[PDB]
Amino acid sequence: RPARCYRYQKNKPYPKSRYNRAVPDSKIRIYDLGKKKATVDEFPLCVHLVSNELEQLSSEALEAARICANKYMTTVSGRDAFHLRVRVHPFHVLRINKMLSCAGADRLQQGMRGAWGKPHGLAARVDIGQIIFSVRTKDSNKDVVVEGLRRARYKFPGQQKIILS
Amino acid sequence: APRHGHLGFLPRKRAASIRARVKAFPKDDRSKPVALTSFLGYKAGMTTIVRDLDRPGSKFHKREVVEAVTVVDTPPVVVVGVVGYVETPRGLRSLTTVWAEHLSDEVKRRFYKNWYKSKKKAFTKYSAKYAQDGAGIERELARIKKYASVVRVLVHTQIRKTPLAQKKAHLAEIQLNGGSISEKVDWAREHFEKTVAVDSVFEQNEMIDAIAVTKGHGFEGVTHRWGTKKLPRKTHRGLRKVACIGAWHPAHVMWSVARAGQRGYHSRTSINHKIYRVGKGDDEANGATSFDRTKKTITPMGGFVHYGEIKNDFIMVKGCIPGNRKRIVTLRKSLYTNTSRKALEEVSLKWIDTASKFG
Amino acid sequence: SVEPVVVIDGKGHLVGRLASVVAKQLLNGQKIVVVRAEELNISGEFFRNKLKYHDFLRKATAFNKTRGPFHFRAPSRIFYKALRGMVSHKTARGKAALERLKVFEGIPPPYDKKKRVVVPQALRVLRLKPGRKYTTLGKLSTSVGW
Amino acid sequence: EQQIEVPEGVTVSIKSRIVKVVGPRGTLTKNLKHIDVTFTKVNNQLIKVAVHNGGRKHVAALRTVKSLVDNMITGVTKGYKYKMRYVYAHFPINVNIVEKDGAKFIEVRNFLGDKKIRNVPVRDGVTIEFSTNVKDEIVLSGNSVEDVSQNAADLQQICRVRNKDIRKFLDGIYVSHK
Amino acid sequence: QGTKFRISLGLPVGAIMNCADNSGARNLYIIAVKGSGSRLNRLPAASLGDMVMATVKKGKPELRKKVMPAIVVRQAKSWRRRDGVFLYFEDNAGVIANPKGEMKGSAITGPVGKECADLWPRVASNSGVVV
RNA sequence: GGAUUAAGUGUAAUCCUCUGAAGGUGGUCUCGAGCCCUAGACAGCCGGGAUGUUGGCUUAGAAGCAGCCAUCAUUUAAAGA
RNA sequence: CAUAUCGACCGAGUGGCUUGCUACCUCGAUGUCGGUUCCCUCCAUCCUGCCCGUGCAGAAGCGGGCAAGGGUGAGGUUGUU
RNA sequence: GGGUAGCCACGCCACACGGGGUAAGAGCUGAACGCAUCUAAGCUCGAAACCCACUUGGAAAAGAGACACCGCCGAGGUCCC
Repeated sequence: RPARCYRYQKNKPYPKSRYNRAVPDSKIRIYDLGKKKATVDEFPLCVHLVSNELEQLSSEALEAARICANKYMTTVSGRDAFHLRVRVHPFHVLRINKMLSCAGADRLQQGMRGAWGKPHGLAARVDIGQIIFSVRTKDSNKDVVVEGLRRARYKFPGQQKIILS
Repeated sequence: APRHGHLGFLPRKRAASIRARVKAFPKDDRSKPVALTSFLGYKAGMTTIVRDLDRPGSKFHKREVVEAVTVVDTPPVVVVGVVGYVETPRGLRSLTTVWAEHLSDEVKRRFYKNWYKSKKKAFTKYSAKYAQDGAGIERELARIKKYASVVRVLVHTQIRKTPLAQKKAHLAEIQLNGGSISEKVDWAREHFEKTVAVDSVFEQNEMIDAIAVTKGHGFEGVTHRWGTKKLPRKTHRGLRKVACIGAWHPAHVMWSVARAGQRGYHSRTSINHKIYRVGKGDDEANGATSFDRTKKTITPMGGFVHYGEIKNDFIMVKGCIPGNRKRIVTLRKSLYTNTSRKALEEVSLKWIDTASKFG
Repeated sequence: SVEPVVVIDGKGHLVGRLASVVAKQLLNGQKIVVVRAEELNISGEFFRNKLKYHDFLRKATAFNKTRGPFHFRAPSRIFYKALRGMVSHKTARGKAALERLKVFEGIPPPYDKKKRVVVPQALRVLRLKPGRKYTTLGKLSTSVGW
Repeated sequence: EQQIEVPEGVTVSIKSRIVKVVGPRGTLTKNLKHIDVTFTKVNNQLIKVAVHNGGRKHVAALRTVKSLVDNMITGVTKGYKYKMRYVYAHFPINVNIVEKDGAKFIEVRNFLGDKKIRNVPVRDGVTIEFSTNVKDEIVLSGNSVEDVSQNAADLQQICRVRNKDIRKFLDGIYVSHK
Repeated sequence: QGTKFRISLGLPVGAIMNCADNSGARNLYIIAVKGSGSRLNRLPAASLGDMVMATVKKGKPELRKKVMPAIVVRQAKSWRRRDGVFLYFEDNAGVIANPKGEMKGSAITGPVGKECADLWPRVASNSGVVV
């Protein structure tokens, strides 16, 4: 924190586990919520979660913003309705100033060449319109799930659109 | 900071004239006018008094000492010449005068008895050229048709008997605030031919501003100008020097900040001086008192200060400022600002301290 | 007094629109005065008008010391100043037609004859659907001491 | 624009935007000048006027003008009075009116029952009647409703206190009547 | 409330004066006096009538060390009056007092001023002598 | 010619340089969407807010309105356990 | 009992007091730290004035608003900040 | 060892209120929107803050001021003592 020089893509690939080790584990609980198995897809009421932005939310971003989300999805009696889906994973690894590579801004260090930033965190990135994490059930209430994501958004760097079913 | 000293009086030059010139005058209704709204003579040093407390809500209604203070010697003073002023835009400008054929026999210096032949130095107010009326007419006509402005009178305090003073009289015009105008204009005309005293505009208990040039030395350093901090020890040995004054684009500093210059001298009024007493020197007593033509009530034995004994008309202005000092000339006023209400025609004045200054 | 050429009223009248005229005309040569400075109005108000202006709350006055600059307090100066803007006051026919213009304080104009309005720079303050609170002149310079 | 004609019983006669009203109750005047507006003239009947103008701006005005009049009409014949009671917790309040709003004039004493009286002001031509009994009613009336209004008000508000909370204490006098 | 008597400030901070009795008092030294202001080259000030905060320089008991307060009973510096002109007389003075304002020492050695009584009674009370 | 804006927003292409991101306004104009209306709407506005009965259970209480079960009947112009 | 009060995650900003960066400026030299003295300013207000809320009985508080008129120190250790 | 004058502080004296307009806020009358509404027009109050009041400076304010008297062959002024 804060996430600033973290989620703007001004770099290019990898993740690559070959290349990198010492990746921190994600603190993003399972990306399968609600009752799985049965096809939730048969449902009235629909979806949400549209990013409306560019990218790279960190696992710190998604994992408390998503279960936060689920927490107020609990209202629908624990195990009784909806499945929650998350889309993208936090693959993508980021490195931060370890003074040896270059100079100035991050992904630059001291000297020239040298320490790339040391591994510290991972974040998935997204596009202008992608569905961050969706799923629904019949209109349980007015739309508790719609209330969900109200809270879900408001912990994402992006401005997420609710998007109607 | 707070800033040292206080802007207010500015720039802080020397003082032109060693006579105060009141900027403002009381504004009045139900008034004569005085002509001599201001009237003054000047300082002798002073002792203290025991006074009955006046009329407070407070319990103290008994003897209590206040600095009966700097008794100044006044008066009588004469107003020779009421001067009209009339018409703007611009500002006030004199009209014509009046006159007086009385001429205190000493008002030559700084006045009359100038050499008949012109002198390089400008001549002061002297007159043998007289037109009492004409002046009166000029004023009256420039009343109905044009205008007029507040009228005042010349005044001159005589040194009938003061320690070390002379025929020289240094007097300045004091304004008369009557009712409409024309009523008052009449008043200043009556008190023209004639003379006055403090017991005219005045009253014990009544509050008055007092004005005069402070006594004081010439240029001094920052510390005892507006106060400034001395030190620190380095240039401690040297005179107190304030940190650099202003630094930036203007090389010079207007500053408004701590500069060496003249001090002493002044010209500043004080506000709401109470006038505890009025007085005299002639003997008057409710009961038997000393005889053999005793002297003034309040003058210390041993005289007071350099210029001693008082034996004539006095005034006591408590908590003496006086806004100047020894044998100078303060000017009285009326209390323009006022705060507390007036007290009484007289104060009890149970005791006055008479003792040689030294000792 | 000053010789008028075309004296101009300025009552309900937007100030700049007037002084953006007489400071054109002034330039050409014309001599004269606007009166009713005092009722001469600029729109938008009762706030960022009091401030960023000359009130003793505007702090325009009492702004500084030996550096200035100082502004004006009277309705005369206040939009006299406006006149200097829109003129190359410093030099040439600048401070020329500049001097040759005066604004007068006034209730109905102090000089005998009503002076002309300008090409429509009028308040039109009546059933101001387009109008809103706009009040200035004396009032700004009244909150500030005269 | 609009035209208001009324009433008989009350005259009009406005000149140079001063405006007026008549009687029998006393008359009120109101400048009513704003923007190019006619400042309504009496048209040998009743006054009502419009200025060629635009949309909303003048329109907010020459609407308001209509309401200022028509409440000047009723403020001249059958005046306007507001009426309401005083009363609260222990010990009564002393309301009484002496001439003028001035301090130690316009009423109220022991608010709760405090020392020092607090009350002002009164409007230009308003009358303050008093309680029927010891104290339990006030009548405020006057021709103009714009003086009579914030007389009864500004007499209710002169009870309002920002301290504990209104809930705990409910003193004061309110003009419930309109 | 009002002293009703003008007083010049005889002693500033760091001044050493004599307690006219507390218990184990001795000579307290002045530390800032009541709510007071300051200016450049302030020199705090104090004078008869003004409550002062102080430390016990001399002592005996473990009074010495410090804390306070005490009120200055007498001062060497002039006064004022209501009647005459007034005095300064004795040496300076001071008696420790509690926040109540009562003395924290039964007897007060030395005299006391009249309008010190007015400010605080009890102090004047166990005077022994006034005037 | 037309429309919006009431904040002096703004009168700032680009940028170290011109900030503003995830305070308020039934001032006014313009555009869209849902529902309700001449079986008469809003105000829509104005006024009113039945008996067994506090239904059974539960509970400290549970009286239309924590929760579970039931949701009948009466008197009605009408009014749900 | 979100919103008396405390208040995470995430998101948007403002300031230019700290720190870092610039290696852009100066190596024909822009005198160090701390202190002192003397002037001005900032907020985003510690007290005082006038207010709102309260988990405000009162008293004492807690939190918030307007507000910069005035006020807001003395000592022991340490060169110390 | 004592100490006059003077100069001084450690000595002594004096240093409001009140009025006007506001902020936060408390209200009045009051529509848009028949009701309600402290606000949109209007209004009554309301801060140590703002203006005045009060002290100080100030005809070089270039619109460079006003008044009275004296004076142009002598009014006054400089030098002198």
